[PDB]
Amino acid sequence: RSPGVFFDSDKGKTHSSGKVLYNARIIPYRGSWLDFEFDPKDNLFVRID
DNA sequence: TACAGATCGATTATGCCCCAATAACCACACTCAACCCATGATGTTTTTTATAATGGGAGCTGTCACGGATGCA
Repeated sequence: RSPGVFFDSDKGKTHSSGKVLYNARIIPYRGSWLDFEFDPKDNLFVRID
């Protein structure tokens, strides 16, 4: 997978609602990784590694 | 005149003293280990060092996706 920024989605992970949870992803060539995530309550969350 | 026997003289038997090997039984012996006791060379362990030194992450891990509990807040 090439270094850069990629965006993804979820297809039925949250069975309670069935919403689509988009997320962003930063993967450098070397170094720590950065992720941006949504929630069913529509809130932004981050994750490192 | 025809027909008999009769003793010299030879192969066969049977046994054993020796004896030229036969075997067990007893006598004395050197050489080669085996273990030990040192001498010493090699090995192994302990001790100390006084300018000053005062908080790593070591390479993460790279990302699957079910279910069943589960411990909370």
